[PDB]
Amino acid sequence: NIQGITKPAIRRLARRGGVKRISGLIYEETRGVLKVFLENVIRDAVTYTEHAKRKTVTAMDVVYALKRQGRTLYGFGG
Amino acid sequence: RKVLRDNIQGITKPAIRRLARRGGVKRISGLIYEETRGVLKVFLENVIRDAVTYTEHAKRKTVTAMDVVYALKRQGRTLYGFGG
Amino acid sequence: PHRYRPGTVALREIRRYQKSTELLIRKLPFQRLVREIAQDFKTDLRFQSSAVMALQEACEAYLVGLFEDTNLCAIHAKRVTIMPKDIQLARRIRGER
Amino acid sequence: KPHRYRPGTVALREIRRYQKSTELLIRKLPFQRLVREIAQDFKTDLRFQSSAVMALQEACEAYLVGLFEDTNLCAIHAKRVTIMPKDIQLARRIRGERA
Amino acid sequence: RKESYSIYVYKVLKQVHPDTGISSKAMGIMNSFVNDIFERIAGEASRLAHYNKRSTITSREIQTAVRLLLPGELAKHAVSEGTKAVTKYTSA
Amino acid sequence: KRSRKESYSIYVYKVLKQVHPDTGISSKAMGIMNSFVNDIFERIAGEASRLAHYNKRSTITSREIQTAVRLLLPGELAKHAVSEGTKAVTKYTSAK
Amino acid sequence: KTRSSRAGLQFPVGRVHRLLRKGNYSERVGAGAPVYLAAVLEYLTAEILELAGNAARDNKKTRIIPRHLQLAIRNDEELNKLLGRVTIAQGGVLPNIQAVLLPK
Amino acid sequence: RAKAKTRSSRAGLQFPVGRVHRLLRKGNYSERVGAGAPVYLAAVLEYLTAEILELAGNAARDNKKTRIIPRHLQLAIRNDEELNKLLGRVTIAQGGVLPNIQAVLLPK
DNA sequence: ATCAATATCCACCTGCAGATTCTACCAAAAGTGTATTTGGAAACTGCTCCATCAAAAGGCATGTTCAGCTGAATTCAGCTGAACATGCCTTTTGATGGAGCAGTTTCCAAATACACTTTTGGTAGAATCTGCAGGTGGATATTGAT
DNA sequence: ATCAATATCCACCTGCAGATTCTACCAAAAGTGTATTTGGAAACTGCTCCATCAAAAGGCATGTTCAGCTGAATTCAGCTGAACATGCCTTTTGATGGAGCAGTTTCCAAATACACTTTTGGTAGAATCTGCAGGTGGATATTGAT
Ligand SMILES: [Cl-]
Ligand SMILES: [Cl-]
Ligand SMILES: [Cl-]
Ligand SMILES: [Cl-]
Ligand SMILES: [Mn+2]
Ligand SMILES: [Mn+2]
Ligand SMILES: [Mn+2]
Ligand SMILES: [Mn+2]
Ligand SMILES: [Mn+2]
Ligand SMILES: [Mn+2]
Ligand SMILES: [Mn+2]
Ligand SMILES: [Mn+2]
Repeated sequence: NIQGITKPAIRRLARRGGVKRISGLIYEETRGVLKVFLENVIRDAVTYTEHAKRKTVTAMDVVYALKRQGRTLYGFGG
Repeated sequence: RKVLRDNIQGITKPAIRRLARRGGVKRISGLIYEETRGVLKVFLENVIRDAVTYTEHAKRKTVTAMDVVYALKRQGRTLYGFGG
Repeated sequence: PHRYRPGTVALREIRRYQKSTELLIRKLPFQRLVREIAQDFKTDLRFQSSAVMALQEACEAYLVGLFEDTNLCAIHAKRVTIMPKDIQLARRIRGER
Repeated sequence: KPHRYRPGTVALREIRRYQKSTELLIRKLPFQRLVREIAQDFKTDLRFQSSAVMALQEACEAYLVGLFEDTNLCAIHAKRVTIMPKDIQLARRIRGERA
Repeated sequence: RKESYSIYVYKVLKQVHPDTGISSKAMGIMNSFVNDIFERIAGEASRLAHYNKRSTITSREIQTAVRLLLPGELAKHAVSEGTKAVTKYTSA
Repeated sequence: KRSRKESYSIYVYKVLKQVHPDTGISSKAMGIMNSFVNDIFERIAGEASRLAHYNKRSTITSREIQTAVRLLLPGELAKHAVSEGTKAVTKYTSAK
Repeated sequence: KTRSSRAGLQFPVGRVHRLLRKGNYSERVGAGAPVYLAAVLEYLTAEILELAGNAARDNKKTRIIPRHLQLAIRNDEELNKLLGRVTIAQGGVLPNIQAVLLPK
Repeated sequence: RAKAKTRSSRAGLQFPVGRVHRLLRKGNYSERVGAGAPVYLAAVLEYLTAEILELAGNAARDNKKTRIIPRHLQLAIRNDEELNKLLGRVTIAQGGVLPNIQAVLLPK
């Protein structure tokens, strides 16, 4: 599934980041980082889900997860 | 009392070298000493500013270790060893 | 047969994407990965659509920000090309490692 | 001879020495003097518990040391062994202390 | 149920830009903003009162919290507004 | 006219003897240990407090503490902390 | 006759009070605290809406969208410092290309 | 009235269950605090100080000392992956740092 | 491949600044007998959430070409490390005065608690509108070529 | 810098749909009017601690020499990563239903908060104990010159 995050899409992110030239190994490196990021955030969110005894991860769960990870996000209930 | 001036120079070249040594640095360009002083001063001002703000809020004239500890916690530089 | 020199179109893409705000990762693939990772912590979960969107917004902002630091690290090394080495340095200094 | 250690040898001796110890590396009085000067520029007539000055020195030194490690990685990354203001600035920017 | 600062953000929007509107998403951003700053001021005032073994959060804790949290000019003006509203509130 | 200030020193010291009967601790080290306990206490309580608030709950139970501990502690540290906590509670309730 | 009108504010003093009490911040809450806190929140909100409105106008838009809120925050030294650990969904980033990467 | 049993002894703990329960009620964490909460928290706190004292005592042993000092606490924290992450933003006064020299810096 | 020159270790020693214990209250747990909640436990809804289905369309995966970037190899001016001579000023030890925390009481202005009375903000349809997404048509910016 | 030929941008308009804004109404807050509780300010003042001073000593900060070897420039070419024309399929996206499920109610037995009344567990010093900081000295490297 993570290979689903494609080279060109990673190129795009790098572009919005101001990157001009990209090494061929960046794509796999980026996927690894992206995965650790999602695991960390989702783990916390699901923990808020489970605590609330729900079967549905809510935007709020993610928002609270992001806040704990020092990644505060505006736009989804805080 | 007596005018306090230029005390930043009290942070000597050898003291900055020692600190870089503990930090694992082998070689140091001649301009590092002035950069370091500038960074130290910014760091110190921000912590002292918050510590003194906690001091003033308690209507005290004496900045306490706790004032500094709380200032550091705010700045995300938690310090163990002075919580008495 | 017209052809742009290497770097010319890249610079053009930077200007385009730094101008917009649309998510840059295709939605379905991303949603798929989110659910796969989540499945390892708790099975048979459902997701509010906005939950998936928050994660993608958070994820892409993080990556974009991370690429900026990586870029700064590459330039610091007299390069114009980013490498795993640059990503690694940035994450180390950030304290993510 | 006179005997002379090659440049870099003593520096490495110093790294091992200071990474072994935990004593504060900046002289006490001078540092207390700096704290009093900065504080005074913020609010006159302030007093400090001796303990408060030490908490600050412990924190400033832990901070500088950590910053130098980061600076050192930025230099090595530039294929250098000599830290420069450039590296400190890169480290501080990535640390988010001054993007 | 489900209250938000929307009504209020919008009113304030009209005072500064009577001519300007705001999208739903942008409104969502403003809500997040207000909730966040509210939590930060409140939390800090909470600590200030606890550090000083006080059981009540007065405008004095709110002010110091503001000084501790907002950068320079933002802090000055916020403080100015704060004491201004308390003054007016106590007069009549 | 005393001004007494509490601490965890007595408890830290007991746990020390349990793990290293032969070992002592300097006051500075005990100072560090005290800051540590107070710090993790605040982090756990803080997280428990938030958790309860997000769930319209007015009371913090062993369950909030548990989920707070899982959120705060990394891997193995969490698993073991959760076991000790759970154990202590069941013991405590079993009147045990 | 509400407390807000008395305080001369648009933001809800009564709600800020209920939120302070129900937020487990302290055992008691002064009467001025909600007024002060409410005024601070309204002011910062006006600051962002002002600058964000300007960003819209300079884009030939009359409706403020996330992009505008991001441009206002990031182009303002103070607002940026205050929200440096926050991400505005759908805001993108400021256009900026490292000099060294430009042509010729 | 029956003879008093401390909640700690009931919980089978060294850490103060009563103290922790009080600290919880007076810390403005929630309107009410459950009976198990202080027990569960005291246990986790006791377990964590047991884990760091174990590793610190060992560092003391390695440095041939019988008394744990700050440096021992540091060596134990920074050398343990999990404790290091948990206290990754913490500074131990008089702890120094781990001896560590980047390879590129050693005599070529 | 040696050796001087020094730096680095490790074990043996010994009183004392810094722990460990030993004592004594007393602040704060613990034991009890009531007075509230509280958070479930079932029972049922209106929903947001998966599932397919089912097309079409960009958007992605490929194979080519080669521009130009990264790295390796060489130089070399001079920055910065190692050593030394000098002697300044941080450290140490103690002694005081008294500024200003901290402990105690005394006690209103101010906050908490209801019991009601009004009022406003959250909802769910209804009546506009701001841009998005195209469509040109016109200078621009690029890159090959004199 | 021009000449020329692609492709890129870039204003100006323009037409509707997706949202916005505008309306029409009800419970859940918010505002009152009283009646008490109380937090923590004001008034001493006991007394830790902080600011200063004196003074002698040697650990270190300063400066200066000198030259090792590191950073900064150059040059060069092998080959990685950009630009692209191609061909195809995974992502979009739009209903259509069905349903797993957040959200609400209604009780209530279990769990908490309370208001007192005893009972120790802790904390603040004295009274004891003792690691180990500092000193010394050979054994052991560790370096850097022939
Ligand atoms: Cl690499
Ligand atoms: Cl530089
Ligand atoms: Cl108040
Ligand atoms: Cl419980
Ligand atoms: Mn053991
Ligand atoms: Mn209304
Ligand atoms: Mn357009
Ligand atoms: Mn009272
Ligand atoms: Mn070199
Ligand atoms: Mn070539
Ligand atoms: Mn006893
Ligand atoms: Mn020794």
